[PDB]
Amino acid sequence: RVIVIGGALAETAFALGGAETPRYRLVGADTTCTYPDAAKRLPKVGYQRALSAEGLLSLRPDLVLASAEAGPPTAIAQVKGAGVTVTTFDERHDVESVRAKITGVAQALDVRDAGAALLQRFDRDWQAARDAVAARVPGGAQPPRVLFVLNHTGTQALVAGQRTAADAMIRYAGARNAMQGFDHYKPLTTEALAAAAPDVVLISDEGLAAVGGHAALLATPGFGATPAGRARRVVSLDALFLLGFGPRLPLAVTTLHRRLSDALA
Amino acid sequence: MLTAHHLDVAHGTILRDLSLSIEPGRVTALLGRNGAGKSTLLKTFAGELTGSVGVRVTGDVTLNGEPLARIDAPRLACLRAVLPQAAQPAFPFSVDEIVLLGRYPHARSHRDRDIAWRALERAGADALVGRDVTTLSGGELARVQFARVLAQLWPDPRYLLLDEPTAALDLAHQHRLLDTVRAVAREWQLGVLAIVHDPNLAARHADAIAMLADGTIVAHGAPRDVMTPAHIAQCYGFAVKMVETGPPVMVPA
Amino acid sequence: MLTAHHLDVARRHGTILRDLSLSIEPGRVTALLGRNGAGKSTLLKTFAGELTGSVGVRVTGDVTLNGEPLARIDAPRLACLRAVLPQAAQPAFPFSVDEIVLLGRYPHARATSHRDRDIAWRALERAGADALVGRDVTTLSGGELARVQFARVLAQLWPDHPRYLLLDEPTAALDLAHQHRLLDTVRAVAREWQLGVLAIVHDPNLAARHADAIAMLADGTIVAHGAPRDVMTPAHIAQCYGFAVKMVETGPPVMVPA
Amino acid sequence: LGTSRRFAPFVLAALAILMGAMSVVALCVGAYRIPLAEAWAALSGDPAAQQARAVLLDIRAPRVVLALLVGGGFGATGAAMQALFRNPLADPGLVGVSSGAALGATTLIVLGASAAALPVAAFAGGLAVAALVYRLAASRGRLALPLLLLAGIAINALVGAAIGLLTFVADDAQLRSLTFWSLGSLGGAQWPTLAAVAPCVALGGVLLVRERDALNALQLGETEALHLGVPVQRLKRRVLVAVALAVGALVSCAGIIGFIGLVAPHCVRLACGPDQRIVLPGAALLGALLTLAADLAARTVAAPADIPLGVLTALLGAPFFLALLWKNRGA
Amino acid sequence: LGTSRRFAPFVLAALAILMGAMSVVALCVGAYRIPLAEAWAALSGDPAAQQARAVLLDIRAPRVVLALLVGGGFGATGAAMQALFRNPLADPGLVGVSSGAALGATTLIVLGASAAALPVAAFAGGLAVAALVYRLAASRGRLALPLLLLAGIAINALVGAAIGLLTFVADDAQLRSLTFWSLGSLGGAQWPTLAAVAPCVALGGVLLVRERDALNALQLGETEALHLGVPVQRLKRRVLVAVALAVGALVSCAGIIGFIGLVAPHCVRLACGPDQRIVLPGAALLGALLTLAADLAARTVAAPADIPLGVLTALLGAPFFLALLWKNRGA
Repeated sequence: RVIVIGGALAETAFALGGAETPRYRLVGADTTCTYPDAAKRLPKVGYQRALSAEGLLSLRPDLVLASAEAGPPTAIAQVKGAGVTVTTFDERHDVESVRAKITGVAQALDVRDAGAALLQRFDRDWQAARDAVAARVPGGAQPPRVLFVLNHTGTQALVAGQRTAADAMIRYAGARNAMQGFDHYKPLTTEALAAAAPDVVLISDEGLAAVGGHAALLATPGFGATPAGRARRVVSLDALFLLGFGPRLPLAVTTLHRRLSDALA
Repeated sequence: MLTAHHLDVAHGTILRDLSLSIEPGRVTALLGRNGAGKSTLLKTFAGELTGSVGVRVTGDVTLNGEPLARIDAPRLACLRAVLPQAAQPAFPFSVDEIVLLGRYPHARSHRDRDIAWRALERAGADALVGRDVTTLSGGELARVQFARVLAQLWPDPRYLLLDEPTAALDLAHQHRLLDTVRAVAREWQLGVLAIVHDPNLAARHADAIAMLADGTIVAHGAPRDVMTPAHIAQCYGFAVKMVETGPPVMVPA
Repeated sequence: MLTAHHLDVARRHGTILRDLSLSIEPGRVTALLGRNGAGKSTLLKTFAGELTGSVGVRVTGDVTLNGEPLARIDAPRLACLRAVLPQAAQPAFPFSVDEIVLLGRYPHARATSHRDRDIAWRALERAGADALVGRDVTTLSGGELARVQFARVLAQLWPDHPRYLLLDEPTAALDLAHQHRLLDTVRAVAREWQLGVLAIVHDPNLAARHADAIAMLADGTIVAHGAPRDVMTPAHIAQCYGFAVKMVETGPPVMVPA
Repeated sequence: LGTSRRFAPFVLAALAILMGAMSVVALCVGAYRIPLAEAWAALSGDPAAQQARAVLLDIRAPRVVLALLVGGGFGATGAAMQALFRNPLADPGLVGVSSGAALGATTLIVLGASAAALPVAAFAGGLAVAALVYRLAASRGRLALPLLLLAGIAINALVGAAIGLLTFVADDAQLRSLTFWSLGSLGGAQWPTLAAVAPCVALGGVLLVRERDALNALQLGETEALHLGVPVQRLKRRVLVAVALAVGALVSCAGIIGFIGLVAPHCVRLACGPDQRIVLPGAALLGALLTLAADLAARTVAAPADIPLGVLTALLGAPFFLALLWKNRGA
Repeated sequence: LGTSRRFAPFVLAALAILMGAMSVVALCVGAYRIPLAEAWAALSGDPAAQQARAVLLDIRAPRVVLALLVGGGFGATGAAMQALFRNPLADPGLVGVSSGAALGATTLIVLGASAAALPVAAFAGGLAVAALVYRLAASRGRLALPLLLLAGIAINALVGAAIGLLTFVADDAQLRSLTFWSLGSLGGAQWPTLAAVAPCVALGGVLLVRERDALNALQLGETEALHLGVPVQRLKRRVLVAVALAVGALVSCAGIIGFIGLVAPHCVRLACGPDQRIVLPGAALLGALLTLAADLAARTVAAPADIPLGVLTALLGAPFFLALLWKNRGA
């Protein structure tokens, strides 16, 4: 009985060969695992960053596949202290970080051959994903400037700098991150926004719904008086689809490149 | 006049079938022992208990021909003032700010300016006009609140209610506060009712006396009439003898 | 023998108690007279060694009780020689009357009952609060509270098998009958233990009535001392109190203005 | 006859000056270092096509005037609140209005949302809890000083549990966007929000400025104020409403801002007096000054990110708390 | 003759009973599929229930005993603080030790770390700020009661802003970790941790219980306490150390836990008396009983979710502060 913590790892585990094989059965996950439908059916033991071990053990695991974000350390230690093997994975925002989850989960689940099939499909579609983007820079000009909005604090946006999933996804789609000079997430100033002068606003489906839709995003202070705001240029995508860094990476990048290119027609 | 008739208040009934009246020009002293209604009597004459207090009052107290109950809080302030036993400022007001508050109930200004300063002289606090109240001895503070309450009753028949005003004052100022008050009472047509800790001070300074025993008034009249060993023994539970001077003074037998 | 000699004390800017010398004998009752804030509250504070006992105020001269300076006496041991009644406030917690009086046995310790518990009961009775032992102090009147605090200090000096009682205006806010009963006790406590009393008082008449010794403190110095007959004169009172006073006789004397 | 504080207009004019001054300097910065030539065709008419309109009139000017409105609001409410409790520490958030807004705002963010409904979640939240705290403490009709603080903190516990419960079930977009609002920020300033607020605060200051003399009679004693014929219960009510309004309006869009209601009215009180006729104006002038002065370092000290100005007005209070420590320790 | 210090053993005994009884119910719940027969078989039987032999000794046993230590410690330190300030409101966090622990802990979530070197950050961070607060407030040497709250909440500003900086610059995993860890939780309890915690709180206890007769003579006045020859200044020190040691140890691994310091010693202060010989035991027992009850209600009310128990002990003082008001309204 395997429990997986982290949406992309759940995608990887199911991508090796479904909910249950001769070698394993997935029995639980965290709330961020919304794709595919086999993951969503799984009982959930809370958000990936906050956990109760007795509840985790209530899903009766023999092994836990845990992302780098799985926590808190107190909860993980209680689970490890219960005798369940817990294997933690790294996040490096690049093909290498993804390949280690594919092959590592296959190793942990003892399905090496299935992992070899998944990695080969992924990497070939991945080379195609590099190629489709390289065929044409979105906009037909130099890499455009993209602001990724994670969420809003009232009327103030939280934006991704470097060392973010969004920074990597933006670069992979043939564009350039409008935010420079800081790491991780931080509230956006109108000053940051005007200096960043983004050509496109990228946002998640959840973030777009949370802010109130497309028009609500563009009326945010400072958004109107920017190239993206003057052109009302918004792209929304499912958060798990866009940022998860899992086996859907070539398709996620290809989709992002398309939506950027359509927005800059 | 300020007159209560068969005044009942009450949690027991503390003060029952009280009938008494203070009239302009006359200084009544309220004698009796602690927690026997004196403080409550003054609170009733003040109106603290009849505009919108949970305690029930019966009978009525009439302030110059009209019941208390039918007098606003502002209107009253112009007809009546009270000197609560003591209090400390809690903010560094100067003495002229505090005294000036006495003219608060008179509101549409240099005459309010004027009346402040003349009342500080009269109460013997003029030298303090600029000072900060949180730096004052208990006596300087008392002279200032006396100036402030005096500034409130002027006008150019009012009722001054004294709740043990001389307490914690040195000896010279006790008598000079009570002398001032009788001069104030005489010169204006102003009515004083004063709670006092020392009966001998009530004999010395009150033209009328009320002794509060039981919950009811047990003696009333001039000092010479009320200050007797019998009245004091019943009101105070305490053996008093009587001695003369060149007014009477009381000594325990 | 509580003796201050050439006692000088000052808090900036300027002295408050200057070049004083008083001594307080066991068995006698000294009543402190004088205008307000001429230093009596501060005189008393020195006699307890408050301004000496801290392991920022200037004191000179010497104050010695029973042969040793107030400086060198460890505070817990001074609690066994001297007790102070400062007209208190209502407490902060609902201690019962017994608990509070019991705290009077604190400087006598090593729990500490029962002999220390027996003593507490007699102090209340002697101080006239016996019928209050169970009550909650915060429900009490100012007079019932006062007699409990008088029980607590008495319950602290009870010999049974010479000590100094320092009363800071002990009768204020008591009824006439209660003032005199408290001072009569105090004199009886002073006589039957060989105990020494220093008491501030606000009625100069109560000082002639209950003090075997009187110290008049004007200007910040002691300007008259001795028996009531010697001290209670118009001249002494006029300078000490700034007030015209004439003496009157009775079958002790009292004081009348004008 | 003299004598008085004659300093008082001098510390009010010089405070009026500096608030204007600081405000101009607040238009003259910061990130996206900017040239105003176009602004004149943008405000109205000038040679150059629309360009600095974009920022200066839509972005910058709303935040400065928001910083003035919030700083005069928390300063002025701080003045009448502390005049009420006779206690210099009474922050205007004792009505439960800072709690109430916080719950209102976090109940919207977690229970789908949209925009311009968040202010009114915070605002309706801020008023509803104030009335709850009142309805407990009062007894129809007089209320009592220590009770209002007791009912105040009991419900503070209630509303605060509802928050700690909400943050727990709240996903990650919820959490970071939560804390930042509870630290407070003017980063989302806009014109028709301070047109939405200003009729509230500016109404609130005027109900307050009219009861200023009854508020002076309180500070010598709630009972002697009664013998002066001030209707203390009504007074408490009028004050407690006016502040729950102005503070309820101002927290709705600014978030949790602290230490202005403690610092602003107290630095004017050591300056001159406790006279409420002159503490209300000055505490607004100073309070406005200081928030606009600390926001202009929320924007600018680390660019391009807004430190929440809560982190900054907290930086203000600590020394001026550590100051009046050193002014008080004799004997 | 006289009197009423009896009834208390009956309320202390029944408190000791109810504390143990509750520990068994706390032992005897987990994720809902576990009966007592196989639990007894696990602890005292064959290796068939050996997986339950892990939990009942490694997961549950340290979680329960932590709740009795956090509960007994916060209640007992609360009793002492409130005897010291003569005010039944003072929580053990007035020293600033709760803030400094919050800071030390959050200054390590953004440092370099891991792992067992975190409850040393919060414990050393909490201790440091408490010695700071004392060193400002102390005069070398007297101290003064209101100057300690002055300097305590002067630094409370400092810390809380260093936090507000950290939570701003902190990425998502760091920001989630903070918020819940400030709400407090015993979901980290394992044996080696509370083997390190316990000898501090049990030590802090024993310094306290030994001061108990000196704290009684404090409650009737700092000047008369001086007259009874209690060294007020030394005792103040010793209380402050022992409560900085216990409360520092305890917040370091349970997070910020409140309302046990305010509710526990005051429910036993109404039951019997304010007599420190009887309040400090009784407050550690009720304090424990309650938090254990409060936790187990967070283990299980929303299983498998583990509610922060700061949500629940807050749901515990809210009715029993509003009770308090219900009985103190007039006046």
